[PDB]
Amino acid sequence: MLKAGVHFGHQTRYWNPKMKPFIFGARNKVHIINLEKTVPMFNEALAELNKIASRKGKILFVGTKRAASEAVKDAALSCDQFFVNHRWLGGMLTNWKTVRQSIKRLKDLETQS
RNA sequence: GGCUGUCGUCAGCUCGUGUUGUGAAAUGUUGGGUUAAGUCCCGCAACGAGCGCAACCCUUAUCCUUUGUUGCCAGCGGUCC
Repeated sequence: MLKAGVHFGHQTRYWNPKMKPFIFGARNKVHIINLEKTVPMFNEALAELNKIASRKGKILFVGTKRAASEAVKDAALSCDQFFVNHRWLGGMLTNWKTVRQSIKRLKDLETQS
């Protein structure tokens, strides 16, 4: 009756030992996420996303998977929100100058082409 | 000084910002390939930028437009041809 969270996790042994309280139990050579522990973060995530949207905060969609990287563009422009695609290599959030230059000049030259 | 040859029209040389490092410094500037090329894709803590490479300059090849002389003679005339 809950939302998504009827999965079973993806790991055989390569577990970070900081997932001490978030694993429901290991079995059949696969570690299982605490599906039942999916209740709270829904509530807070909604609360702070609503709070940031009160003054219309922006959120970045990121992903580098063969199926999910496009599967976030839909979630971006459905709510007309910021996103990236495959292959986002670091050095722009900290390196603001080069990314600002790149985006403005490159889209302006696309308009100018 | 100026000017010149030189490796060598070889392809490398560095910088801004980031990041990492107490730090000198490293990164960038890496593998696969690829190009004539640090030429470019792919994965990459780096993105970019500068001189670099190409191209922009000159010449050549096809065609067209304009002008037709001292240049040409397809058509016409006879020709001191």
